[PDB]
Amino acid sequence: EAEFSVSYDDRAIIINGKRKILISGSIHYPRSTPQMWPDLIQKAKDGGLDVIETYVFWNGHEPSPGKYNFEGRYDLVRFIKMVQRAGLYVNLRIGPYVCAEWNFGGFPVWLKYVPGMEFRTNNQPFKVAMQGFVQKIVNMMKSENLFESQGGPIIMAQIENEYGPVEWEIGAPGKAYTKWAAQMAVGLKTGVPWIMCKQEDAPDPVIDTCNGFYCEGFRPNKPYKPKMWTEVWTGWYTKFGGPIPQRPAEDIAFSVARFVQNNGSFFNYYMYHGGTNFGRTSSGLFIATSYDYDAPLDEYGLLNEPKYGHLRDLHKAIKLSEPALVSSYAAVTSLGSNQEAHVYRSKSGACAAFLSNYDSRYSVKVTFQNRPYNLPPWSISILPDCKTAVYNTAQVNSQSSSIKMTPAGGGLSWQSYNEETPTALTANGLWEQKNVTRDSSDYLWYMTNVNIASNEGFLKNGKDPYLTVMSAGHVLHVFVNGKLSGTVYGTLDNPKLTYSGNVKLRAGINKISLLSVSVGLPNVGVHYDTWNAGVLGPVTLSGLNEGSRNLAKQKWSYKVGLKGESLSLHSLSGSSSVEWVRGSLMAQKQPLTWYKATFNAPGGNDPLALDMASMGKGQIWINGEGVGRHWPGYIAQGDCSKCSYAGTFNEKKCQTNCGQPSQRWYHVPRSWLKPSGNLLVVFEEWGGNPTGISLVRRSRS
Ligand SMILES: *[C@@H]1O[C@H](CO)[C@@H](O[C@@H]2O[C@H](CO)[C@@H](O)[C@H](O)[C@H]2NC(C)=O)[C@H](O)[C@H]1NC(C)=O
Ligand SMILES: *[C@@H]1O[C@H](CO)[C@@H](O)[C@H](O)[C@H]1NC(C)=O
Ligand SMILES: NC(=[NH2+])NCCC[C@H](N)C(=O)O
Ligand SMILES: [Cl-]
Ligand SMILES: [Cl-]
Ligand SMILES: [Cl-]
Ligand SMILES: [Cl-]
Repeated sequence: EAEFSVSYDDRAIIINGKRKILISGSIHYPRSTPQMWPDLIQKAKDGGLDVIETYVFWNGHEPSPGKYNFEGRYDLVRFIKMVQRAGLYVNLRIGPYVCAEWNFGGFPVWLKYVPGMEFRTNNQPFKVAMQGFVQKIVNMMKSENLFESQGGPIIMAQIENEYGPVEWEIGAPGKAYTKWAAQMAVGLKTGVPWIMCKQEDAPDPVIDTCNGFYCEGFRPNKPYKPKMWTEVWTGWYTKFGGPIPQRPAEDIAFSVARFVQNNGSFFNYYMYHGGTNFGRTSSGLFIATSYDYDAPLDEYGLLNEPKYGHLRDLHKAIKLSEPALVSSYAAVTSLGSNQEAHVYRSKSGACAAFLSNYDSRYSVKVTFQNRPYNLPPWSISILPDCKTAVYNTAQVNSQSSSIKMTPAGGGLSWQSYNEETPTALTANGLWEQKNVTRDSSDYLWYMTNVNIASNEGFLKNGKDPYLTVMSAGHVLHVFVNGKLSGTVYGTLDNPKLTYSGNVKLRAGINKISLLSVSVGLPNVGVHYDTWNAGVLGPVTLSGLNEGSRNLAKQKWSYKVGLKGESLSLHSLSGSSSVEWVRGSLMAQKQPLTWYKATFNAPGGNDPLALDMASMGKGQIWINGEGVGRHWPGYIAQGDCSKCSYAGTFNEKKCQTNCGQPSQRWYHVPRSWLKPSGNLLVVFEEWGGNPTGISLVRRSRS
């Protein structure tokens, strides 16, 4: 007989023979640093979590076919072992489609270009690659007994991610792929359950699970499977150009209690720590570098009060109730028009009760077992012994905290290095951007010649012809004869672009150079991997004798990435290899400019950020390591109004920061610094003043 095991029944996941009501939170290992992990995990433990949930990030682990990375913050095994050291379990969401507001949904970009490839359907090249990667991860975990069946922390794993809605659209090949994925995963023999989220048709023995702001009405697809909520959304993601979304602690607590009172036995906060999209292969399409998510642990790892403590107290109440929860089922008694008691009374006498008020506007005082309980609107009281309420989801006993970002160390000494604008790797017509760059850089130059006859009407009348450039996105800079004519940029929902303007041209050869920029790759949507980036046109020049010229129907030239990228200006060795501009000649408010400075690490233990308010858009490195994209120049658009915790939440309900830079502060991990001589390199795409950049220390108070 196995010493350790995981099974399940209609009531719960069963660990080493005992039913458990499992409290879980998401922490994505590459969204923080190995130095942070033990602290984050400890905070989760102290916050009442039994489980840490994480995706596996394929694109990070396999940057080219058969070449793997498990180093640094991609050391998945190290992360899993740290969770185990804290006495927590793991839900390993392998995918390898993970969505996750993460570049290309987790797929390596090279995968797209394998002959005969089609993503997320019953496609042979896809299935071979997917099976190979999932098998590799499973075998890595098994090699060190990391599944609970072997004494390790992993108690379940997920195959795919929210595939149900994809099948709905693509039909039978989707049904066939689902069946294949489930049987393939189960056949890897992990010794523990497999799950699929948002997958009503998940075949036995896979447990299908629920995601959302609320999941109280969800039931799995067989009565002998437990009821599990894989993503309790704790807020929403921040997009560049969007506001900062919040979700009230009282509403999260209500949603969790609503699920647990209805036989729910596993729930996981997405995110518990959200963290940061470091570098340039992390963020999904238009996703901000901050992945804060209004999580119980903020981007920097600090306690987000009062949410952290309010959920901590909810968890204590659930723990007090657990012996009753696992030895009975929820029995409903009506209390009033929109009020109920869900009671868990065991054969032995243990009793826990949940008293609910679903009215979003009014308080109701109910009588339960001869005692009065007042229930604020949209709240649930928990009585772990059916006698005394120890917690109510709308009564927050934790003190709130606000953010302070305090400058530290003052201003730095800057040097600059200019990018050049290249001019007319060629083609007759326009190529899609991912195809050309393979996502090796955000930047692709599209270049062409425009010949102008001496007899053009506009030349003799002193007017300018009219240029229209249409692009699939995501940012476009239009240069005409070496001069920037305009910049256009999209939104997450609409990344496509149109530049249109009068442009000055002369007799003979004119140069048009387009700098096309991606800002993370799409990560969700049926066939999202087929969506274009870059300039596919139409591209037209009107106001000519001929009428309008189709500029797509001529020779185009291509240049992948920036000169500074080729030179590795982000690194100490690369930046030191060239001479930079110093002194009063420092480039100011100039597009396509690299900046560098050296700084000493601030003392103490407060988390750190760069204040980038004086800058525009680009990328940041510290000691050669990518801090992430900056885009303070993208002002937050949306509706920001007072919200109440009460009533059905949606991601736009409690938005803040409207009309302000969508992200101003950029997280710098402490462990990336040395005491002295830290190299800071900023590529500035749009234009800024580097003198305004400072380090800040973050505190909560
Ligand atoms: C918790 O689960 C129990 C047991 O499945 C549910 O009670 C059963 O409900 C089904 C209908 O779905 C009935 O056919 C059974 O007769 C019920 N059994 C018992 C012992 O009452 C119960 O509905 C669930 N609780 C809630 C509130 O969802
Ligand atoms: C992709 O680039 C190749 C050259 O490698 C070219 O043959 C093809 O037409 C391009 N397709 C698109 C859609 O850009
Ligand atoms: N307010 C609600 N309970 N809405 C229904 C939630 C649906 C749930 N998230 C699901 O996907 O099945
Ligand atoms: Cl996760
Ligand atoms: Cl790292
Ligand atoms: Cl097994
Ligand atoms: Cl760190």
